[PDB]
Amino acid sequence: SIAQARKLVEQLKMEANIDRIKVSKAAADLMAYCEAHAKEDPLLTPVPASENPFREKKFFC
Amino acid sequence: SELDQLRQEAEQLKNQIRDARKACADATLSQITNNIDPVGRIQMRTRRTLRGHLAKIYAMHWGTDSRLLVSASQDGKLIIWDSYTTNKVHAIPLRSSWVMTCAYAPSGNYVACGGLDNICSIYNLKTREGNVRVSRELAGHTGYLSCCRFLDDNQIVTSSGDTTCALWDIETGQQTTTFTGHTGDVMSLSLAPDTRLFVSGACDASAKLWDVREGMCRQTFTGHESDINAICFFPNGNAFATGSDDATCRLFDLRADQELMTYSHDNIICGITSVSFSKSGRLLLAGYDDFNCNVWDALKADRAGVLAGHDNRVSCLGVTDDGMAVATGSWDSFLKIW
Amino acid sequence: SKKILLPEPSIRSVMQKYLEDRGEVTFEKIFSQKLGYLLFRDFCLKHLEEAKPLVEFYEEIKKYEKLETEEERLVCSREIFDTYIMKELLACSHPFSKSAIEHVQGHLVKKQVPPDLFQPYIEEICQNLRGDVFQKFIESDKFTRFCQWKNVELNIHLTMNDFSVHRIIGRGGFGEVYGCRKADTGKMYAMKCLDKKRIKMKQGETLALNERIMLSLVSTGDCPFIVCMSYAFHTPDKLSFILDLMNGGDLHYHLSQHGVFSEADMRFYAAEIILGLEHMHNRFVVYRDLKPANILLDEHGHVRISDLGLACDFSKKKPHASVGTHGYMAPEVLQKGVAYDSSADWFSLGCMLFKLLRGHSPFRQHKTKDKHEIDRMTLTMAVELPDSFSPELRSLLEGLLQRDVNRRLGCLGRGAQEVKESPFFRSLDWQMVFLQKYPPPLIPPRGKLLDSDQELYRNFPLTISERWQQEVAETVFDTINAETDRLEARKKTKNKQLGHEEDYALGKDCIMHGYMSKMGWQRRYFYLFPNRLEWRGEGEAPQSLLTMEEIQSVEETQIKERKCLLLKIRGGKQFVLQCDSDPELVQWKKELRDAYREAQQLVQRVPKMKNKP
Ligand SMILES: CCCn1c(CNc2cccc(C(=O)NCc3c(F)cccc3F)c2)nnc1-c1ccncn1
Repeated sequence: SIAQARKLVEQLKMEANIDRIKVSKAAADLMAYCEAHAKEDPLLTPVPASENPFREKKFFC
Repeated sequence: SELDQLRQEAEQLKNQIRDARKACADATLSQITNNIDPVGRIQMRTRRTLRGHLAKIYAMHWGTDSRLLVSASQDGKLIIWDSYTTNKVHAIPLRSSWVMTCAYAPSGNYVACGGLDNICSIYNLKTREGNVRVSRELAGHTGYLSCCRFLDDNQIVTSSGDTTCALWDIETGQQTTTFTGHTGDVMSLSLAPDTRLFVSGACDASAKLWDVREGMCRQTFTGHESDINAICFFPNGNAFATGSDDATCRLFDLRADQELMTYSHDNIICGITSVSFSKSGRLLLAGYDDFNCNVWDALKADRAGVLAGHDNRVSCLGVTDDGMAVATGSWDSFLKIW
Repeated sequence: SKKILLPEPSIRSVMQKYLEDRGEVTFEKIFSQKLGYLLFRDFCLKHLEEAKPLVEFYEEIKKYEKLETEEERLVCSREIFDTYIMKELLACSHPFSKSAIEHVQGHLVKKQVPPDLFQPYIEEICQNLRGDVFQKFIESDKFTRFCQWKNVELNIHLTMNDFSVHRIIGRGGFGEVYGCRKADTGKMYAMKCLDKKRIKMKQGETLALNERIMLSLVSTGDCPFIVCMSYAFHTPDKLSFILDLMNGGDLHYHLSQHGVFSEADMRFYAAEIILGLEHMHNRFVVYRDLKPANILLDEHGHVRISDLGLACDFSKKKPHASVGTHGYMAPEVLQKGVAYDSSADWFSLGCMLFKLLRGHSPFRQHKTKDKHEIDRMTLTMAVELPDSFSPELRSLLEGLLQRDVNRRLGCLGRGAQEVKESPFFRSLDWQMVFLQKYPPPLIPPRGKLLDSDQELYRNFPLTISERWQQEVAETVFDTINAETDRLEARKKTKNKQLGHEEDYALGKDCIMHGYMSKMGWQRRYFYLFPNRLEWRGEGEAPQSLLTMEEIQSVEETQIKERKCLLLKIRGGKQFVLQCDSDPELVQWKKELRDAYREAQQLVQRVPKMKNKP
């Protein structure tokens, strides 16, 4: 473990020096993203049954 | 002690790292989301059953076409299925019985798999001489293949019980980049949407993020109390979810450099084996060793629905790129589409 | 029913592992078995043109070994040297040492042609046969056929139904001898069938025990001059010995009809008896009951030494007890607490041969019960030699009937060779006595049930490989090979047109495969893999299985009088399995147990695969 503590120190030297953001901003954007893509999530917003391969679609290519 | 003289120094950085984050922790996602409407009882049903494997299913992965999927089983076979009809496209008998994982290349031209052979084997799905043949065996790891994902046809990333991950030039058949740091077997990896980054999750109960190109660990996320089994990227590329033996899923943010949210309940007592988000990221689907898959409101931490269709462990799942459907694989030997 | 039926070629998978675990897939071990030799022979002669000349050369030397005279050997040695030595050298096709070439040539130029002239070449042929060639043999059909044949052997369970009984031959103390044919091959044998009741009554359990043990110490090396054993087995009520058949009666019987024999006729019987005794004595057994009643005749009049029930093993622990018939025992034998070895038979032989010439034991002067006076004359009377006798005969008898072992013929020195070198036997060629070429003087005419005691008779059953393989080779071997080749050729042409299964065992990590049966019997084809046991009906792929993980244990058990494996499965569930043969049974047990213990050792190391709380 001689040079095991050496590289563990300088790994953290890197991990420490990134510029972080506030959580409220991070959560805000997460929330924003979901909201902007809710229309396009078929598990949240049903598509017509005839467009769904797993309910009523007939024609496939 | 030269090693002491750099151990407390490992602490005065591990504290400095807690500090900068605690300073950023001004609110919680649950507080920010406390206003928006609930998702409402997500009551999905089983729309297809895939029968064919003869023993436990350990892993599956959707093609980018949201139609074909590969599964991998204790029965020593990959099966590529067409979910729309239920037909099998290929049934691939493997050289080693002990496969644990499988992957589908974005192009649909290749599939990969591996297990205790410690090898990631790539299968050409369209041989010029119309056949399915092994086209490469990637050898280098000194432990078992636990997960793998193609960046493209000539590049793949692999996780392993030897504690490493690795990018491979498929042609050269070499590790173009190694990713060391983890102190326990690595169980899973997810590739960022831009495939410039990827996260990994390991039995050390930590998750890491890596620079695909520079080959370094940028950030290490902790909080779980036990093995991380599954890991999944949030669609926008700035967050990811993990599932643990500790009976919880957790959400981590890249730029906040910390955990936002924990999904658990006092009834849910066994480990998560698999996770992914729906297309919008609003839902987090997780698979359990209790035979169910729970559907969580990613934003509010509420349980939105359950998928109760399997008679043994739910071992894997995926959500189609088009968001149309979920696939659950199980130790009971069946996959179901929901 | 009666015909020998070989298992299918798929038996190779099970059988190869059985043999390999036992060290029996080596050139020495296979080459020196009769059927192994014959199958190795075909492979070299027909299917590899680099080993053709080697085996040809080998068989030509082996013919050479058996040439009777020195002149036949000058001619043949020269033919061999011409074809297999000089021509190959000129053809640059001679894979043999300079010393080999010179040993033979150096001898041949001096016209010295002993039967072992070509020994160095024998060892170098084996050297050239033993590597790549032997490996290519294993990789071929002919080893597949060896396995089929070996399978039948190691699964031999003899009963009475397997034989056909003709008529009686004699009676004895606890049982009787019979004439039998063996159904499958037709080979005629003698069946001695002693009864356990009478044995436990006379308390001669140590006797029957001795004979079976002495027989197996004797029944190797195809000796022409002892009645040898091919099998031994048991039934509810009796003990069988399947022995070499002799129909011509005994020399006691014939002495009485013919009367005393000439000096010339005794000689022939003596010659054959001496080679019998040489055989037993080289395997550390003294017969002890050498007498005319105990010598048997076949349809041509050649002789064999018969009942082994009083014979002794003198290798480890030397006998001292007086045993044998009274007018033939040795001074040492009668003496209380005195060790003796083979010396006993040499004295008895001298007694026995005098009886042929004179009608009575030398030491008996018509005394019936009185063993004592016989014994006292044995220990004082230097036997009186009639003037009728030749001086050659005289010294032979005087040599054999020495009272001290220190002097006797066949005792101090070199055994039977001292006898063979007597002037009495000086006309004989001993090679020719062995090969049975001397004409016989007489051709015979052509017209309280106990469950406890049963376990004393476990380890009685026995089959002598060497004996069984010769029976097969000389009878059914060629025709069954031809037949089961034809069977298989049509199996191939059937499968090729009925969508042949490109074998499901190939190109994976299958450990073993083969037929077995299972109730819930049902015959299915099984494939054992490192983490599971698949199985299938015919015309499909495996569509069900069992995992190494869910196997709790594997034991042998008994169903409807058969031996079958029992797997205890995780869910308190059971699984039962029949095999066709004892080797199959033994090998599945071992491989299943190996595989699940190793599989369950692995799964525990892998967090994704093992069970959780
Ligand atoms: C014409 C029959 C001569 N023969 C005897 C004679 N001995 C014999 C035949 C049948 C049963 C017993 C028997 O019960 N032996 C038990 C026994 C011993 F084992 C040792 C000493 C005394 C004794 F009574 C003994 N044993 N085998 C043969 C025989 C006959 C024809 N071909 C080949 N062998």
